[PDB]
Amino acid sequence: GSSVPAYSGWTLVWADDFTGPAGSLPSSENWIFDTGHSYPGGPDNWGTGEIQRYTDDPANVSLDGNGNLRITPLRSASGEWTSARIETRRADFKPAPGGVLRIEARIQLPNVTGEAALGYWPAFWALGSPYRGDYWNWPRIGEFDIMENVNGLNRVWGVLHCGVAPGGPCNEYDGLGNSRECPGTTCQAGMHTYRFEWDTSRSPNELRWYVDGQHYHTIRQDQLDATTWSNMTGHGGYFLLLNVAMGGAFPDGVAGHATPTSATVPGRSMIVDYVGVWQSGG
Ligand SMILES: [Mg+2]
Repeated sequence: GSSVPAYSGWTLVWADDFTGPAGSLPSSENWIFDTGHSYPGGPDNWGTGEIQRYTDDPANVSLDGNGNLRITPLRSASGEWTSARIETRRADFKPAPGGVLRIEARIQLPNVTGEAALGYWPAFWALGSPYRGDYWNWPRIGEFDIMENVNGLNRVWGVLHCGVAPGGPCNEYDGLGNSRECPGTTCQAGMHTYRFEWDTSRSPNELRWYVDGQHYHTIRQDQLDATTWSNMTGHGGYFLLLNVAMGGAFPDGVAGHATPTSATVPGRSMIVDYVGVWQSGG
Protein backbone atom coordinates (compact mmCIF):
# COMPACT_ATOMS: atom_id res chain seq x y z
CA GLY A 1 0.00 0.00 0.00
CA SER A 2 2.90 2.37 0.61
CA SER A 3 4.00 5.01 -1.95
CA VAL A 4 2.24 6.48 -5.01
CA PRO A 5 0.63 3.64 -7.01
CA ALA A 6 1.48 3.01 -10.65
CA TYR A 7 -2.07 2.91 -12.03
CA SER A 8 -2.29 1.14 -15.38
CA GLY A 9 -4.51 2.85 -17.94
CA TRP A 10 -4.28 6.23 -16.16
CA THR A 11 -1.81 9.09 -16.47
CA LEU A 12 -0.29 10.65 -13.36
CA VAL A 13 -0.83 14.42 -13.54
CA TRP A 14 0.80 15.42 -10.26
CA ALA A 15 1.80 13.80 -6.98
CA ASP A 16 3.77 14.38 -3.83
CA ASP A 17 5.05 11.27 -2.01
CA PHE A 18 6.58 13.41 0.76
CA THR A 19 10.06 11.94 0.52
CA GLY A 20 12.89 13.80 2.17
CA PRO A 21 14.67 14.24 5.49
CA ALA A 22 12.93 14.22 8.85
CA GLY A 23 12.01 17.70 10.04
CA SER A 24 12.18 19.35 6.63
CA LEU A 25 9.22 21.21 5.17
CA PRO A 26 7.28 19.87 2.19
CA SER A 27 8.18 21.43 -1.14
CA SER A 28 7.38 25.12 -1.55
CA GLU A 29 7.35 24.59 -5.31
CA ASN A 30 4.38 22.25 -4.78
CA TRP A 31 2.75 23.88 -1.76
CA ILE A 32 1.64 27.20 -0.32
CA PHE A 33 1.71 27.29 3.49
CA ASP A 34 -1.31 29.23 4.73
CA THR A 35 -0.74 31.16 7.96
CA GLY A 36 -2.91 32.86 10.53
CA HIS A 37 -6.67 32.82 11.03
CA SER A 38 -7.94 33.65 7.53
CA TYR A 39 -7.13 34.28 3.94
CA PRO A 40 -6.26 37.98 3.48
CA GLY A 41 -9.58 39.74 3.14
CA GLY A 42 -11.35 36.42 3.63
CA PRO A 43 -13.88 35.21 6.20
CA ASP A 44 -12.78 35.22 9.84
CA ASN A 45 -11.39 32.02 11.35
CA TRP A 46 -11.20 30.25 7.99
CA GLY A 47 -14.97 30.60 7.61
CA THR A 48 -15.62 27.93 10.25
CA GLY A 49 -14.93 29.42 13.68
CA GLU A 50 -11.90 27.15 14.20
CA ILE A 51 -9.48 28.66 16.70
CA GLN A 52 -5.97 27.52 15.71
CA ARG A 53 -3.30 29.74 14.16
CA TYR A 54 -1.79 28.10 11.10
CA THR A 55 2.00 28.29 10.81
CA ASP A 56 4.99 27.31 8.71
CA ASP A 57 6.75 25.95 11.81
CA PRO A 58 8.34 22.49 11.33
CA ALA A 59 6.82 21.60 14.71
CA ASN A 60 3.39 21.87 13.05
CA VAL A 61 4.29 20.61 9.55
CA SER A 62 7.24 18.51 8.42
CA LEU A 63 8.33 15.33 6.70
CA ASP A 64 9.07 12.35 8.93
CA GLY A 65 12.00 11.02 6.88
CA ASN A 66 10.00 7.85 6.13
CA GLY A 67 8.03 9.18 3.16
CA ASN A 68 5.20 10.88 5.07
CA LEU A 69 4.09 14.38 5.88
CA ARG A 70 3.05 15.08 9.47
CA ILE A 71 0.66 17.90 10.37
CA THR A 72 0.53 18.35 14.14
CA PRO A 73 -1.71 20.60 16.26
CA LEU A 74 0.10 21.96 19.31
CA ARG A 75 -1.06 23.97 22.33
CA SER A 76 1.33 26.50 23.87
CA ALA A 77 1.74 27.37 27.53
CA SER A 78 -0.26 30.53 26.76
CA GLY A 79 -3.13 28.32 25.54
CA GLU A 80 -2.82 29.06 21.81
CA TRP A 81 -3.42 26.24 19.34
CA THR A 82 -1.24 26.08 16.24
CA SER A 83 -1.39 23.72 13.28
CA ALA A 84 -0.78 23.77 9.52
CA ARG A 85 -2.77 24.10 6.30
CA ILE A 86 -1.06 23.60 2.94
CA GLU A 87 -2.57 24.01 -0.51
CA THR A 88 -1.27 23.16 -3.95
CA ARG A 89 0.18 25.89 -6.14
CA ARG A 90 -1.41 24.07 -9.06
CA ALA A 91 -5.09 24.93 -9.40
CA ASP A 92 -6.04 23.33 -12.73
CA PHE A 93 -7.02 19.82 -11.66
CA LYS A 94 -10.01 18.93 -13.83
CA PRO A 95 -11.02 15.92 -15.98
CA ALA A 96 -10.23 16.15 -19.65
CA PRO A 97 -13.44 16.26 -21.72
CA GLY A 98 -14.99 12.80 -21.68
CA GLY A 99 -12.48 11.53 -19.12
CA VAL A 100 -12.24 10.92 -15.39
CA LEU A 101 -10.13 12.73 -12.80
CA ARG A 102 -8.95 10.66 -9.82
CA ILE A 103 -7.71 12.46 -6.69
CA GLU A 104 -6.35 10.36 -3.87
CA ALA A 105 -4.39 10.51 -0.63
CA ARG A 106 -3.17 7.82 1.76
CA ILE A 107 -3.60 9.14 5.30
CA GLN A 108 -3.60 8.08 8.94
CA LEU A 109 -5.77 10.40 11.02
CA PRO A 110 -4.55 11.89 14.32
CA ASN A 111 -4.39 8.89 16.63
CA VAL A 112 -6.58 10.19 19.44
CA THR A 113 -10.08 9.31 20.64
CA GLY A 114 -12.69 10.24 23.21
CA GLU A 115 -12.54 13.49 25.14
CA ALA A 116 -8.83 13.81 24.27
CA ALA A 117 -9.84 14.15 20.61
CA LEU A 118 -12.51 16.86 20.90
CA GLY A 119 -11.93 19.52 18.28
CA TYR A 120 -9.46 17.67 16.04
CA TRP A 121 -10.57 18.39 12.46
CA PRO A 122 -8.32 16.77 9.83
CA ALA A 123 -9.23 17.21 6.18
CA PHE A 124 -8.11 16.51 2.63
CA TRP A 125 -10.15 18.52 0.18
CA ALA A 126 -10.35 20.50 -3.03
CA LEU A 127 -11.56 24.02 -3.79
CA GLY A 128 -12.53 25.58 -7.08
CA SER A 129 -9.76 27.75 -8.49
CA PRO A 130 -11.74 31.05 -8.75
CA TYR A 131 -11.88 31.14 -4.94
CA ARG A 132 -8.14 31.89 -4.78
CA GLY A 133 -7.65 35.63 -4.40
CA ASP A 134 -11.41 36.21 -4.07
CA TYR A 135 -12.54 34.31 -0.94
CA TRP A 136 -16.22 35.30 -1.32
CA ASN A 137 -17.48 33.12 -4.19
CA TRP A 138 -17.91 30.01 -2.03
CA PRO A 139 -19.84 27.72 -2.38
CA ARG A 140 -20.59 28.63 -6.01
CA ILE A 141 -17.14 27.56 -7.26
CA GLY A 142 -17.40 24.09 -5.71
CA GLU A 143 -15.68 22.18 -2.93
CA PHE A 144 -14.96 18.44 -2.70
CA ASP A 145 -14.25 17.15 0.80
CA ILE A 146 -12.43 13.95 -0.07
CA MET A 147 -11.65 13.00 3.52
CA GLU A 148 -13.16 14.90 6.42
CA ASN A 149 -13.21 13.78 10.03
CA VAL A 150 -13.76 15.18 13.53
CA ASN A 151 -13.25 14.26 17.15
CA GLY A 152 -11.18 11.10 16.65
CA LEU A 153 -14.24 9.22 15.40
CA ASN A 154 -13.82 6.07 13.30
CA ARG A 155 -15.70 7.63 10.41
CA VAL A 156 -14.87 9.47 7.19
CA TRP A 157 -17.21 12.02 5.61
CA GLY A 158 -17.16 12.77 1.88
CA VAL A 159 -19.01 15.96 0.98
CA LEU A 160 -19.88 18.25 -1.92
CA HIS A 161 -20.47 21.96 -1.35
CA CYS A 162 -22.05 24.03 -4.12
CA GLY A 163 -24.71 26.60 -4.90
CA VAL A 164 -25.22 29.37 -2.33
CA ALA A 165 -24.84 29.61 1.44
CA PRO A 166 -26.66 29.31 3.69
CA GLY A 167 -29.07 26.84 2.14
CA GLY A 168 -29.37 26.43 -1.60
CA PRO A 169 -29.41 23.11 -3.44
CA CYS A 170 -26.41 21.75 -1.52
CA ASN A 171 -28.01 22.45 1.89
CA GLU A 172 -25.17 24.65 3.13
CA TYR A 173 -23.34 24.67 5.36
CA ASP A 174 -23.85 20.89 5.69
CA GLY A 175 -23.32 20.17 2.00
CA LEU A 176 -24.36 16.94 0.28
CA GLY A 177 -22.37 14.25 2.03
CA ASN A 178 -22.26 10.71 3.28
CA SER A 179 -19.97 8.83 5.61
CA ARG A 180 -18.78 5.42 6.71
CA GLU A 181 -16.45 3.68 9.13
CA CYS A 182 -12.95 3.02 7.86
CA PRO A 183 -12.64 -0.57 6.61
CA GLY A 184 -10.34 -2.70 8.74
CA THR A 185 -8.23 -0.68 11.17
CA THR A 186 -9.88 2.49 12.48
CA CYS A 187 -9.22 5.71 10.59
CA GLN A 188 -7.07 6.80 13.57
CA ALA A 189 -4.98 3.64 13.96
CA GLY A 190 -3.75 2.96 10.41
CA MET A 191 -3.29 4.23 6.89
CA HIS A 192 -6.28 4.31 4.54
CA THR A 193 -6.63 5.48 0.95
CA TYR A 194 -9.21 8.21 0.37
CA ARG A 195 -10.20 8.55 -3.29
CA PHE A 196 -12.47 10.89 -5.22
CA GLU A 197 -13.42 10.55 -8.88
CA TRP A 198 -14.97 13.22 -11.10
CA ASP A 199 -16.30 11.23 -14.04
CA THR A 200 -17.27 12.85 -17.35
CA SER A 201 -17.05 9.58 -19.30
CA ARG A 202 -20.57 8.82 -18.09
CA SER A 203 -23.64 10.91 -18.70
CA PRO A 204 -24.94 12.07 -16.28
CA ASN A 205 -21.49 12.96 -15.00
CA GLU A 206 -20.71 11.63 -11.51
CA LEU A 207 -18.72 12.54 -8.42
CA ARG A 208 -17.76 9.48 -6.37
CA TRP A 209 -16.05 8.97 -3.00
CA TYR A 210 -14.21 5.87 -1.76
CA VAL A 211 -12.25 4.71 1.25
CA ASP A 212 -9.95 1.73 0.60
CA GLY A 213 -11.83 1.20 -2.66
CA GLN A 214 -15.21 1.05 -0.90
CA HIS A 215 -17.63 3.38 -2.72
CA TYR A 216 -19.81 5.22 -0.20
CA HIS A 217 -21.08 8.46 -1.79
CA THR A 218 -22.17 9.69 -5.23
CA ILE A 219 -23.51 12.95 -6.60
CA ARG A 220 -24.77 12.90 -10.19
CA GLN A 221 -25.16 15.73 -12.68
CA ASP A 222 -28.89 15.01 -13.00
CA GLN A 223 -29.36 15.71 -9.26
CA LEU A 224 -28.47 19.43 -9.51
CA ASP A 225 -29.62 22.14 -11.87
CA ALA A 226 -27.50 23.17 -14.84
CA THR A 227 -26.35 26.52 -13.44
CA THR A 228 -25.24 25.01 -10.13
CA TRP A 229 -23.30 22.30 -11.97
CA SER A 230 -21.72 24.70 -14.48
CA ASN A 231 -20.68 27.09 -11.71
CA MET A 232 -18.63 24.39 -9.96
CA THR A 233 -17.23 22.64 -13.07
CA GLY A 234 -16.91 25.20 -15.87
CA HIS A 235 -13.83 27.02 -14.55
CA GLY A 236 -10.20 25.96 -14.86
CA GLY A 237 -10.22 23.35 -12.12
CA TYR A 238 -9.45 22.77 -8.47
CA PHE A 239 -6.56 23.08 -6.03
CA LEU A 240 -6.02 20.66 -3.15
CA LEU A 241 -5.65 21.25 0.60
CA LEU A 242 -4.38 19.32 3.61
CA ASN A 243 -4.89 20.63 7.14
CA VAL A 244 -5.78 19.86 10.72
CA ALA A 245 -8.08 22.51 12.17
CA MET A 246 -8.98 22.72 15.87
CA GLY A 247 -12.56 23.51 16.86
CA GLY A 248 -15.21 25.20 14.78
CA ALA A 249 -18.40 24.26 13.02
CA PHE A 250 -17.98 20.54 12.23
CA PRO A 251 -16.34 19.26 15.47
CA ASP A 252 -18.62 21.47 17.58
CA GLY A 253 -21.69 20.20 15.75
CA VAL A 254 -20.85 16.51 16.11
CA ALA A 255 -19.80 16.87 19.76
CA GLY A 256 -22.87 18.99 20.49
CA HIS A 257 -20.80 21.62 22.31
CA ALA A 258 -17.77 23.85 21.84
CA THR A 259 -14.40 22.26 21.09
CA PRO A 260 -11.53 21.92 21.83
CA THR A 261 -11.78 21.73 25.60
CA SER A 262 -9.18 21.69 28.36
CA ALA A 263 -9.19 17.87 28.06
CA THR A 264 -8.18 17.88 24.38
CA VAL A 265 -4.66 16.44 24.08
CA PRO A 266 -2.25 18.21 21.68
CA GLY A 267 0.46 16.69 19.53
CA ARG A 268 -1.42 13.98 17.62
CA SER A 269 -0.38 14.15 13.97
CA MET A 270 -2.17 13.50 10.73
CA ILE A 271 0.24 11.39 8.66
CA VAL A 272 0.10 11.55 4.86
CA ASP A 273 2.04 9.09 2.70
CA TYR A 274 1.10 10.75 -0.60
CA VAL A 275 -1.34 12.90 -2.53
CA GLY A 276 -1.87 12.20 -6.22
CA VAL A 277 -3.95 13.26 -9.21
CA TRP A 278 -4.53 11.09 -12.29
CA GLN A 279 -6.43 11.44 -15.56
CA SER A 280 -7.97 8.41 -17.21
CA GLY A 281 -6.20 7.05 -20.26
CA GLY A 282 -2.63 5.78 -20.31
MG1 LIG B 1 5.15 8.88 0.75
